[PDB]
Amino acid sequence: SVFSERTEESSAVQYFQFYGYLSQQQNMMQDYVRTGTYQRAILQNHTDFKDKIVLDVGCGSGILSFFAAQAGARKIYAVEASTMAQHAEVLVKSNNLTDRIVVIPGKVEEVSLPEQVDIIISEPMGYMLFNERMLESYLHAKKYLKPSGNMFPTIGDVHLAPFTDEQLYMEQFTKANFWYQPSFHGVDLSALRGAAVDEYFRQPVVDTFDIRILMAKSVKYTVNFLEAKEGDLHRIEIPFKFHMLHSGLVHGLAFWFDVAFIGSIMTVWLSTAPTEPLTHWYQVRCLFQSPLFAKAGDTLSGTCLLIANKRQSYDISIVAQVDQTGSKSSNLLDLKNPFFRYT
Amino acid sequence: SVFSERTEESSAVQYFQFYGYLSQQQNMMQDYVRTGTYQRAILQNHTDFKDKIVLDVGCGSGILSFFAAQAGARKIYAVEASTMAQHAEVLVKSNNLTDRIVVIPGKVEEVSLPEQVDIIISEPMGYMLFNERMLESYLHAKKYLKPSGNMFPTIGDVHLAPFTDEQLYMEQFTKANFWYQPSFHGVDLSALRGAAVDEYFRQPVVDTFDIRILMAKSVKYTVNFLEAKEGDLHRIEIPFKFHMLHSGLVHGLAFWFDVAFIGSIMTVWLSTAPTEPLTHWYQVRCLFQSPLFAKAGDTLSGTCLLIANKRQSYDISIVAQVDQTGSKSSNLLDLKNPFFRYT
Amino acid sequence: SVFSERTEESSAVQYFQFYGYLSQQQNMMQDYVRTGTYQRAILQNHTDFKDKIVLDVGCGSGILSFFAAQAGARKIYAVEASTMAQHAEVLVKSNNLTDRIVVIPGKVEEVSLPEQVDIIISEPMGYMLFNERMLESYLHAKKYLKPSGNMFPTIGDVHLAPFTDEQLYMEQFTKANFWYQPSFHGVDLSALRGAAVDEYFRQPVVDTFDIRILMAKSVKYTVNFLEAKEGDLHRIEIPFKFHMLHSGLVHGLAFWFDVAFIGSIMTVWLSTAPTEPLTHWYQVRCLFQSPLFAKAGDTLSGTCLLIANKRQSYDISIVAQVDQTGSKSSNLLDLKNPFFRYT
Amino acid sequence: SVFSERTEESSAVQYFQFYGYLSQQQNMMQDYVRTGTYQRAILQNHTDFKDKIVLDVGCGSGILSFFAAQAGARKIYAVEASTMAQHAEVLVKSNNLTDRIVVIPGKVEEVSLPEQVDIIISEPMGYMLFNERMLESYLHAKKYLKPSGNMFPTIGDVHLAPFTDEQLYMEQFTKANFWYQPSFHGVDLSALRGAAVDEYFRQPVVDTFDIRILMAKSVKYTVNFLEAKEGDLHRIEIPFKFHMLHSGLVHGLAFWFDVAFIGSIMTVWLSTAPTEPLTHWYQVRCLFQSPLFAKAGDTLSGTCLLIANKRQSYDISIVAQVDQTGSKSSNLLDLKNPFFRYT
Ligand SMILES: CNCCN1CCC(c2ccc3[nH]c(-c4ccccc4OC)c(F)c3c2)CC1
Ligand SMILES: CNCCN1CCC(c2ccc3[nH]c(-c4ccccc4OC)c(F)c3c2)CC1
Ligand SMILES: CNCCN1CCC(c2ccc3[nH]c(-c4ccccc4OC)c(F)c3c2)CC1
Ligand SMILES: CNCCN1CCC(c2ccc3[nH]c(-c4ccccc4OC)c(F)c3c2)CC1
Ligand SMILES: Nc1ncnc2c1ncn2[C@@H]1O[C@H](C[C@@H](N)CC[C@H](N)C(=O)O)[C@@H](O)[C@H]1O
Ligand SMILES: Nc1ncnc2c1ncn2[C@@H]1O[C@H](C[C@@H](N)CC[C@H](N)C(=O)O)[C@@H](O)[C@H]1O
Ligand SMILES: Nc1ncnc2c1ncn2[C@@H]1O[C@H](C[C@@H](N)CC[C@H](N)C(=O)O)[C@@H](O)[C@H]1O
Ligand SMILES: Nc1ncnc2c1ncn2[C@@H]1O[C@H](C[C@@H](N)CC[C@H](N)C(=O)O)[C@@H](O)[C@H]1O
Repeated sequence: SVFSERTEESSAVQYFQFYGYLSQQQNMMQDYVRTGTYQRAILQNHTDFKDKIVLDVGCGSGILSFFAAQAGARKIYAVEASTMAQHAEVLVKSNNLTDRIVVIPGKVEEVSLPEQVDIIISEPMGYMLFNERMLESYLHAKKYLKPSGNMFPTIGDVHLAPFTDEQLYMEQFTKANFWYQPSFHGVDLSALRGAAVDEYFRQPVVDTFDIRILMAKSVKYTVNFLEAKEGDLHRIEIPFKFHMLHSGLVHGLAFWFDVAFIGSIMTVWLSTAPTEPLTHWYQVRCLFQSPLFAKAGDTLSGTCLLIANKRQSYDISIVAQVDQTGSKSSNLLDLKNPFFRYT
Repeated sequence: SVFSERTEESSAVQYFQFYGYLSQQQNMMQDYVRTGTYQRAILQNHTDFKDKIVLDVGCGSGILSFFAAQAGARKIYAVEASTMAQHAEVLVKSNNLTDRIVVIPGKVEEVSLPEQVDIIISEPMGYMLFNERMLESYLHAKKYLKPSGNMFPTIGDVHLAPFTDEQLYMEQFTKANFWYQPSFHGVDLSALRGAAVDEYFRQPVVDTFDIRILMAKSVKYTVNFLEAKEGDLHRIEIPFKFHMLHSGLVHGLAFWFDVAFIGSIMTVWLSTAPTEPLTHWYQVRCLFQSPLFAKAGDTLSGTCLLIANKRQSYDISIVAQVDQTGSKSSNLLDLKNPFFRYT
Repeated sequence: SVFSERTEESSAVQYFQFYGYLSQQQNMMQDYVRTGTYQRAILQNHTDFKDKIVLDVGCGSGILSFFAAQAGARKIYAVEASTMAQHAEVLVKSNNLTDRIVVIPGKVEEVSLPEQVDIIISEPMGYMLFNERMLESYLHAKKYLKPSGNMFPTIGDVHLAPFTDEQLYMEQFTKANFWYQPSFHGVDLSALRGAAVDEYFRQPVVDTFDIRILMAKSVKYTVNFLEAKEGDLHRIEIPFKFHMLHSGLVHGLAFWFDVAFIGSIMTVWLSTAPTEPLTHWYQVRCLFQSPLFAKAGDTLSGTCLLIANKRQSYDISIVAQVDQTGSKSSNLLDLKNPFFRYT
Repeated sequence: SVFSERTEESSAVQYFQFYGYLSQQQNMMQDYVRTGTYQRAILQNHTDFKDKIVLDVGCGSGILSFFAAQAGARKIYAVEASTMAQHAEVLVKSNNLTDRIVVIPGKVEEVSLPEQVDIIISEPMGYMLFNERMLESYLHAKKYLKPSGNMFPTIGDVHLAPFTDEQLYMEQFTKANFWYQPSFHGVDLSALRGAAVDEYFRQPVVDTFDIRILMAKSVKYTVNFLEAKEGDLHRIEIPFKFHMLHSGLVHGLAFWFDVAFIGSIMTVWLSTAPTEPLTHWYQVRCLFQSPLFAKAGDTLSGTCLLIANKRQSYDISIVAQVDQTGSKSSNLLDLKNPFFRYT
């Protein structure tokens, strides 16, 4: 299928195994900012659902389909590829909605829907928005979308901003320097030290932080889900030019994302920004092995390039330079393999 | 090969991917009880290594091979299936031991050794000793062992003992009762509560605990690595009959393990027992979904059956009864998916 | 002379220039622990001075000769090589002691005394006791000492103890990692990092610290000034074996020293130990480029070798290992270029 | 050579020993105003470098030669007399510029260049501009300059202005009054008080200050490096006539300096003025022996005479008088021995 061609088996097996756990579904459900904003977006745009045909891509427990039902949808196809599909079905019966919600087990790239739909709803966002590559399945699902059908969410904004955080940098750096020691139990590791630093700084750091650590206004990259094609997400190039508001060491870029549900009655935003209340997405920071020094008023420019891989994630390339000194930093980060720092 | 036949391709990819991270090797290296006891066991039995031919099964960073070198081995074949084999080679050069340590990339079931060896060393122990099924690879490797060659470690003891821990027990329900609510954003979740309970109880719990929770002297199950065959580990039946030292509710069995390096000069023990300083193996507890009441002097009898699966782990069956009352409990856990509870 | 033989005339120029400043004399005089203890040692041992002939080696302002005069000496030869000799003479006249204190300009190795003395007094101690190599001039002066004449101070103890101090280690490390950066104004410095780390870690660090950072009881090395010869100080080998009292990272050895004035009436001690009030000698710490890990109960053994150079200082060699793991550290330091960190 | 003849070899040893430390090169490199302005001056005047032959006098780490290389120079001879030359060579190789930057170990007065150059670059400025007498080596290098070749920097301005700083003046006596006590542990020290005072006053003070202590617009003395000869710097007479903008006690003269890189495209200024951000040159203050009352509108006139010595520095003679009042003072200062007072 489109899905298996882009996905290593051993990756897909881990992936849907993970979403097969009630405890992981619960973890998403309990993100109240997440779950309550989806519900508001759907219920306050009830005219977008009343008597409509809906597709829920990756329905998990079914929770968004129940919201579509609460908003008056006529029929909701809830597609789910993990064994969580069987639990969703149980909930549909115990909630007496068998006449309106139809669970369809399988990958949205591989199942058959009986008819085209008025609106697709999903929660396909990973870390940094793009992790997991589920946004492609969401876009793929537009093959079932009627002309001028809507998408909920409708657009996604990824934000990047340079940050300073010596304590985080040193913390990762101290980790790598285990492999600097010349006599670990009589053994000289130091020859692997470079490869260690590379491996640790490959990991994006997932947690939250104070906005005070940000040294410039964020740059925004927007994906419009109504318009984008799957292939748009195979290679994502995000150019940036920051105007430094503070002097200091730039330790890397911080990422977060917002999505907007652009309904007929109103637009509702769900934000994972550090100025907003914390969600289970936290935020993400990619460190530089070698931080850049900049002065307030310098411009920091470069590119963040995300290249999709068959492990349902991205290889991240970040090149940045302080234009005023030509100090340049190059980094590649493996998004599939984040360091979850949050405590 | 023997390995590819007992192991799903996708489990193996994830498995050797995991050991490909320097950070994971580092995690094992930094277990000081682990690493220092291996070094002591080897160096204090130097006559077992002096001018010998050695096989290191799953050498990882190479660390144990270097200990064999420090003890005077003539030649060490260090076999390693993950990409960590490349880093090990780097260390062997930078430590100027290319004349004595030979790294051989691949699974010990699939590579060729040039010659038979005097002694096999390995650290193949998972959670509960048996997890990961690397003990089978260690046993398999005996095809390269000279007659009367030795094995380091030489034997492994798994210990089981009943525990009482009301807090751990009730945690499971407090978690699952997330689903016991008639209107979570309007949805009645309650029909999934039993499944959520089942799901948590299927997970063995990894962490340590005060030995005061133990209710009877442990029972011991021993694997002699000089003698055992691979197939002995496909189905491990561990009968038990505990004589209750304390009165209370038994909530499950706790597991830990020791290995002994029985050398020519001395026997060295590595223990992960809760009476001993903590190691990165912690201990493991499997809950009964129905506790059992035993008074001091009663006997709690039953069987712990471990059935190897192709996910490199075991399905655990525990049946237990209080002989004096006849009340019974029986539980299934998946050792491939432990709950890591330690903080 | 013996002095110009062992000293670059260059070094000796700067050295006596330095002591030619009243402000530097003032700096030693104002060390109240230093100056008050000398005065106590001399005045409380007044029988060792009453009607005696005294030599003051390197009299500076003259201060110690005045103490000898206060204790009743008959005649004091006050030898001083810097231009400070002229100011000393001024003080002798204005204090009306021309009949008892006789200033003699010159190096003690190069002047002529009219007669042999009953007692030599001096304050010849540098950082780590030995810096400046003035202890050799003090020993050299014994050519003027009558049989069974005394020396004040009489003995010196150097103390060594291992310490942990991650903040100091990182401070120094962070300095050297400047030479780690790949694009400093567009220039890759990283080739020089090894050499930068070598340079920074050669610098002994002078300042004080809480004794909480010491990980074992100090080892003591004693020089008995009555007995030692000049040449004994050319190459000082200090073997050590620390029984670790705390687990953690050993970042280096800390050094301090005591001298004793063993008089006829009492023995007075001048200590620069970190348990004692601060002197202008502070304490000295030699850092390892990579700390050694150790456990309480381990022994840390090795050698501190001091080799005198013609810059009036020492090249310091420290080799240490953790006996239990064979973990080893070798370091070379440059006592003639200490980093004065105190503030 | 010219260098040896004007320099005591022990001063030279000490001098090039100092620049042999990576930490000292680092200290200049990290002065961002210094290093960034040199880089701007060179890169913004790239036509002055593109395909040119360049001489870097005293290249240190090589940093300026790399800027010349970034601006497109064809060939750069980087001359360096300290052992830093060896580290510069390492950087030239690791930055793959061996085809364009040629390191030449030795004094610029003593080496041979293969050819004449289009432009000399250097950072030869000491405290008060002239300290270290490296400006003469810079001028001496013009023997290798093609006709109408350029010099970067092209001119230097020394600025002098009178300051009032009652606290700084009084601090000299407060320090010297240490000596003014009749019984310091029994000794009358007071006879040395005048010598202490003289000693402190001979030291120019290095630190920065609030510009409000300045009493008059600075007077400027200019060296045009394109025109000046070495000999011009042996005796530098700087007359001054300050038009007092403020009434009060004048305690001395403050010094700072600017240099200009007059390129084909633009002129870039590096300033160490107290109105500008701090550099590692700070500013320099010389006290009068007695303060002079001046009214705003009065004129304070006299001469600052700098006489080069063989310690690579200057004896400074300052004579000043308030023209309207006849009131007069002076001082003699030794620039080799400045007092570093900043914190
Ligand atoms: C789509 N909505 C997700 C909402 N939310 C769920 C929980 C969190 C999360 C974070 C990292 C992850 N890696 C894989 C994965 C597991 C196996 C194989 C490949 C994988 O990703 C590349 C995941 F499922 C996964 C889920 C954060 C995001
Ligand atoms: C043999 N010596 C290891 C010593 N030590 C290493 C770190 C710890 C550990 C714990 C659980 C694990 N599951 C898998 C796994 C990963 C992928 C697929 C299946 C897996 O297990 C069934 C692991 F590697 C793994 C490693 C505890 C034991
Ligand atoms: C003998 N009593 C000393 C008392 N006390 C005085 C002040 C302190 C001190 C510290 C380091 C020093 N290096 C040189 C030096 C200066 C020039 C040339 C070589 C040098 O040392 C290797 C010094 F004078 C000197 C003095 C600490 C000790
Ligand atoms: C040429 N550009 C230098 C830029 N910058 C470097 C660091 C600072 C500085 C200040 C005083 C100094 N005296 C000697 C010296 C050392 C030995 C012998 C005689 C000496 O001075 C006359 C120095 F190196 C030296 C360097 C301030 C200036
Ligand atoms: N190609 C795919 N086909 C079907 N389901 C998928 C696919 N990719 C991911 N999923 C499911 O999408 C879900 C992602 C969750 N973030 C959302 C769950 C649910 N919509 C909620 O809002 O709680 C998981 O249940 C996945 O197993
Ligand atoms: N069948 C196998 N063939 C080769 N290596 C294996 C096999 N199974 C596991 N390994 C490796 O064995 C190692 C197991 C570790 N517990 C030991 C690492 C290392 N010997 C140490 O003591 O630090 C991992 O690096 C695995 O990739
Ligand atoms: N070989 C030498 N001959 C004469 N004086 C020396 C020699 N070496 C060092 N000195 C002087 O000894 C003094 C050392 C000071 N620590 C002591 C000064 C004085 N005794 C006091 O206690 O205040 C300085 O004045 C040195 O210049
Ligand atoms: N006559 C001389 N010949 C060669 N190098 C000299 C001479 N005089 C001084 N130097 C060097 O000039 C350098 C002075 C520094 N201000 C400049 C270093 C470097 N070009 C930079 O700008 O970072 C030191 O490295 C000195 O050793």
